[PDB]
Amino acid sequence: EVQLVQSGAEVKKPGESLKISCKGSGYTFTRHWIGWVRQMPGKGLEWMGVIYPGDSDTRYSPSFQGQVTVSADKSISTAYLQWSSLKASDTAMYFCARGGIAVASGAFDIWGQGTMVTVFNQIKPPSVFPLAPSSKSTSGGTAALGCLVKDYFPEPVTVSWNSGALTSGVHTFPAVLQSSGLYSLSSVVTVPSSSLGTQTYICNVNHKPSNTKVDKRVEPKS
Amino acid sequence: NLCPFGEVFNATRFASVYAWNRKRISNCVADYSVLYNSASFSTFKCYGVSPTKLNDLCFTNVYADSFVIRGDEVRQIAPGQTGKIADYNYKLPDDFTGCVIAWNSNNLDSKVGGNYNYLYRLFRKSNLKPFERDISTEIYQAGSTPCNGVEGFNCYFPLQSYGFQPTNGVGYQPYRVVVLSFELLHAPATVCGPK
Amino acid sequence: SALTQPPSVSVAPGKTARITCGGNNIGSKSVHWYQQKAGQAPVVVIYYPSDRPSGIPERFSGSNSENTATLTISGVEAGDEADYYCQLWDTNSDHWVFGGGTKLTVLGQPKAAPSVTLFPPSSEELQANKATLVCLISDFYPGAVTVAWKADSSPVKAGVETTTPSKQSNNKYAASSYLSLTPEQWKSHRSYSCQVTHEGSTVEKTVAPT
Ligand SMILES: *[C@@H]1O[C@H](CO)[C@@H](O[C@@H]2O[C@H](CO)[C@@H](O)[C@H](O)[C@H]2NC(C)=O)[C@H](O)[C@H]1NC(C)=O
Repeated sequence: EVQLVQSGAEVKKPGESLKISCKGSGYTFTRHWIGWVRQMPGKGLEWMGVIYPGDSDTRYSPSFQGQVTVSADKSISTAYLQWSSLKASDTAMYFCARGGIAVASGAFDIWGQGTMVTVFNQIKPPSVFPLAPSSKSTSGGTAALGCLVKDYFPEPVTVSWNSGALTSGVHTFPAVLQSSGLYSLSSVVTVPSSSLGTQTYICNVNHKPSNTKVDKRVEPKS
Repeated sequence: NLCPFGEVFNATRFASVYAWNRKRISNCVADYSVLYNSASFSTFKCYGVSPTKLNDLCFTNVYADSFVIRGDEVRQIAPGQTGKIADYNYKLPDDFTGCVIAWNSNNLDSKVGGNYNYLYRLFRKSNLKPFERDISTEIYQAGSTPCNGVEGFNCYFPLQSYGFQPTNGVGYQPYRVVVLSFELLHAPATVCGPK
Repeated sequence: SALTQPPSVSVAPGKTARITCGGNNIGSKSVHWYQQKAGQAPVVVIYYPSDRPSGIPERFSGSNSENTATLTISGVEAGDEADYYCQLWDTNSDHWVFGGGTKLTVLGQPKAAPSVTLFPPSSEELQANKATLVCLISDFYPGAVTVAWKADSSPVKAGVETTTPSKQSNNKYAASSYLSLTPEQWKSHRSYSCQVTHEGSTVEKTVAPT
């Protein structure tokens, strides 16, 4: 049974250090490569570096050389990945993979779970703004109200409409994780345009981590 | 449940050393003493084990690697050796535990006009790590000028043919070589001698 | 060296799917193919030539041309829906190189074009010296779209943040794209446009500063 078992998930602040371990079992640890691959949330795989535990030979990608360190301890069959100063852009999954031999020479035949590394700067309450439905929305048609919830940390943020009284036509989109490390989503409700001017639309946005809740009025202007 | 050693040793065609063939052996019993007892092999050298001790020992796995090389290149199939075969085609680890067997195969692998089916790697930017195998055919860049798939000045095809002729000397004979690797892995022992 | 894969590919069950990986002399280099199902670690499905790892069905195969490496899955099953990656060895620099990835979706339900709603910045946000354009895309399948933002009629690259498509409760997919920009450039252009491309068909929505 060939296996690569990686350390648990980590949550660190920017500028801090980090060292993840990755232990191999079921094979001769010193007779294979050990590489590190990065996967940003929802993005593709990126090779970072590789170490041969037999003679501690290291190869680095140009995009990662100097920003991260790869090492190994063959006495306990473990490989290490190390950051000296973390950035918000380092939030990602990190797989360690064994480098095959024979027909598998150029490939990575065995993989671990991956280690989730989250760089969290501060618990930030969200900024809530209205998304006006339209101009000349006129009777007899549908209109899309919304509110945009920007720059909050962490997940989740919960949105209801009219304190839960409005359920038909509501859709809360999954949030985007901006390169700044903060989240942003939007919530949209489809209502009869006739009710724009008679019925008021109240969006309720709750941030559990920041003890924050905002009630935003959505109302056409001009 | 005898180990299929006749499948590898008595196989009709071997592979080129750059693309050597690997066979995994497990879940069988093998009389290794019978292999040496036949005296048809010119080279039979073992590292980490004595030939008689094979029948008295068990291992997690066995690996049989087969290829064809030149006679004077058989000395390269050994730990810590150098040369184009050991560095570019087939490398053995410094702590290798196993055996190397080599025998003359002139009557089969040599043809009049030259046997151009057996190849080897002549150029490579870096040495192979142990038990690795490189079968890429990318044009080698011997100079500063990038080749970009164009063979020419300081840009050579990475593989060269052996060209075995029955009239060749003992140094440039085709020798068929098998390497037996023995693996102990903190797992059940699947290959055992008659013990 | 740049390895290029189509972002997505969709096939019907029982037919054959071909995923292509592009580059310069890839047909002469060692290329492998990995499969990664959602939530799992990658798994090797093809080594170089067409050697298969132990346990991989014979319907997976690899082929090559001077400028191309192709992974072929014949008789596609539902369980083959996953992200597929081509990987290069690059013996020149000893650099393992990674493709962009391709989401292979096996059509189980019918196809659905996306519905797009485009929201201009709120007046309160402009008063606060920020501006955000919200492109909300819903009710599409397969779950793979590409979003292009146009300031006026010229393409815009900076300020674009697009989410990964995710499954809705009705088993279709949704996504959003946010264009962040200062109020000055927002007022300085005649219009802004959001292009959503899905299965070769495009939907464009336009908003104006007025
Ligand atoms: C390859 O074939 C040869 C010949 O068929 C095998 O050698 C024979 O071995 C048996 C006993 O195993 C002897 O009785 C014969 O006298 C041998 N013949 C010759 C010509 O030596 C050889 O063992 C086979 N190789 C393997 C690995 O089994």
